[PDB]
Amino acid sequence: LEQIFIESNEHNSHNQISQFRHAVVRNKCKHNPTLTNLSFDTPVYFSIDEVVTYLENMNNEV
Amino acid sequence: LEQIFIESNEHNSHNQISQFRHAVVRNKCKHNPTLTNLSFDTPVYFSIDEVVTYLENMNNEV
Amino acid sequence: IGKLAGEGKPKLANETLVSDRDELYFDAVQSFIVASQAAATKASNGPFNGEFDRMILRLHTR
Amino acid sequence: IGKLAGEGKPKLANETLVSDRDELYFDAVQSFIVASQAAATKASNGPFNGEFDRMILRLHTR
DNA sequence: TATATATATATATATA
DNA sequence: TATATATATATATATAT
Repeated sequence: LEQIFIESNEHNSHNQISQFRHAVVRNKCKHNPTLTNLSFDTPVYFSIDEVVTYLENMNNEV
Repeated sequence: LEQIFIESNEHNSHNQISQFRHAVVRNKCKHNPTLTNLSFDTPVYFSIDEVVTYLENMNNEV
Repeated sequence: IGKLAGEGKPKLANETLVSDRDELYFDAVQSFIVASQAAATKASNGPFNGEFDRMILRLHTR
Repeated sequence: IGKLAGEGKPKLANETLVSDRDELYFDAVQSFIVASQAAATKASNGPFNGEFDRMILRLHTR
């Protein structure tokens, strides 16, 4: 994923990377709430459009 | 002296090495005044702890 | 160097420009003002600053 | 180059515009304006500014 | 009341 | 892409008119 979605300054994106990871991790628990101790690398459903709109919201926060 | 203390890493050392030498020279001049025309490599005494104190005072210079 | 108007040349500690390098640089070491970005005091760094640090000590040694 | 309204071209030291590069840059050296972010005298540096520093000297020497 | 004077934040260029 | 040092409107406050 870090290769396919994030493309910048091969390793110079420490902010965006982390926030992306947080978004995915906290979104996975919404759509599969029964499972426990879910991590990034874990293979379960996760929608990308939701994550895009999530960051697009964080952008204009006040 | 540049191998025992300052490892080869962190090529961004322009400032470091210059100010290091500039500190050692003065610390040498202080504790051995009778002599003249001192240098970096000249074998006279110096207090490495004082070198540390100076470099720190610089690190927090305002 | 200084980048103000009609001052496309170096600048020393005493606010005095220079025309021909060969006339003064040899006589004795000189000190210049600090780099700054003010619109009034616009000073940028030189082309060859920093690079030549080692060979100076090597030559002083030899 | 200045960014004011209707001045998307280079500015001369006499506040005069440079329409075509090929007709002027060849004649002789020129003088430009100072770079500033004031709205009355706004001007931003150019594309290749500052890059061609060492080459000029090397070539003049050769 | 009016006038002037001082901190906060927010957007843009420049360097690495 | 980042940090950082610059910058500039926009209060609120002080004082004198």
